[PDB]
Amino acid sequence: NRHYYSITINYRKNELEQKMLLNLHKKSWMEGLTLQDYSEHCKHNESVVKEMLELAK
Amino acid sequence: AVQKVVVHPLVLLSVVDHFNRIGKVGNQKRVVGVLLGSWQKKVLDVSNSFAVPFDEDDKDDSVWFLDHDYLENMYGMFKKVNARERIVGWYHTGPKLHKNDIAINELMKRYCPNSVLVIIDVKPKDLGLPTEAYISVEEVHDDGTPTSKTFEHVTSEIGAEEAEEVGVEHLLRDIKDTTVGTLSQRITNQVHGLKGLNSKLLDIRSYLEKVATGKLPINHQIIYQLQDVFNLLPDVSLQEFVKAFYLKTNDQMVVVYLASLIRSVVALHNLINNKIANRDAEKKEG
Amino acid sequence: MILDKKFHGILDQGEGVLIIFDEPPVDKTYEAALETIQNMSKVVDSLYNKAKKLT
Repeated sequence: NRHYYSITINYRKNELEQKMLLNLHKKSWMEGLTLQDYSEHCKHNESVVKEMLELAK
Repeated sequence: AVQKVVVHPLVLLSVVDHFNRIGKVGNQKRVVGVLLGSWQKKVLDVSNSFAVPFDEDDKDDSVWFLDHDYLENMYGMFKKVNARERIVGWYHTGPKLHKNDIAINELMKRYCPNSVLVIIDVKPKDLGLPTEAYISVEEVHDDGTPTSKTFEHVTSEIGAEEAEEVGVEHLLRDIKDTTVGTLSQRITNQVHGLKGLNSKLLDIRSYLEKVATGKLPINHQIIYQLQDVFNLLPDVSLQEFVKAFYLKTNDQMVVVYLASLIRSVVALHNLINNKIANRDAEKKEG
Repeated sequence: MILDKKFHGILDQGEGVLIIFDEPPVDKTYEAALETIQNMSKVVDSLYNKAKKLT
């Protein structure tokens, strides 16, 4: 620390970054039409999840 | 040729910079940026990009202004600092596809390889995915129309490899992770009907408008496949699926027994400590 | 041999109708019934601790 110090750091975010990046990340965790991969798991509950339910038991 | 593409949020935040460095002049036109990526592998991966001064005319749409020296200098220096990424295409921020885009894209079709096109929105009010990969390839039409540039929709995904996930997660501190369970599932199961309602409701109105009030052939041939696939589910009588409802409802019964039995096991420590702690603390308090 | 359960089938005398069927999900009712039987001792032992601490 002698002859060598530091300074604080803060951030800033406007509404365009908040909504564009927020909706962009939510969409990055969502689907294209948002209705595609739902029935995949709804119908995988009868095929694949049954193994996870038996192992869960 | 290309089945899917990968677009990092860095280029869209560079479109946020496109909306930042405007300077409040009053133009806010479709600023064209030079999209960069990795065309080597079959999948397309955008890492970063840059921009070029692009200005059009008010009345005449066929006016477009690009630059070759700025493209070769920014691409030359960018290739000198990072040679793992090369030119692939471009992208415009305008919500509407103008006719001049064949001439704007034609320059990067001549000098550069086959360029992919991405249409986004100037205002992030659209709930749908803002990125749409449109490949610039010429397709043969069955009606006999001359061969022209056709923009076919290629599926796209927004993912980050190593660091941008950490930076976005730290800058937001509001979004949640996968978090399988009650909330992340029930939110999708609540708002999904609006997620399809705004899309379908937003599309079929202008669609039905262009049905009767439409000309300049809009490729009516694909409408036959549209209504065909729409009529591929002719309100099934559910007669055969009854046993499937018995199977899924039997799994529902399994979840009933698991919930009741397991929660009944959880009631042990609560319904024991509630007595042994209260009566002993009470009898030993004084 | 059907009483020996070597394959799936059943005979008939009045009509002579042959029917072949199977029940794949065997591991569900076994684990469920074992969870019920094992949890019976849990609830009964709970009633033994509470019945012991109360009366």
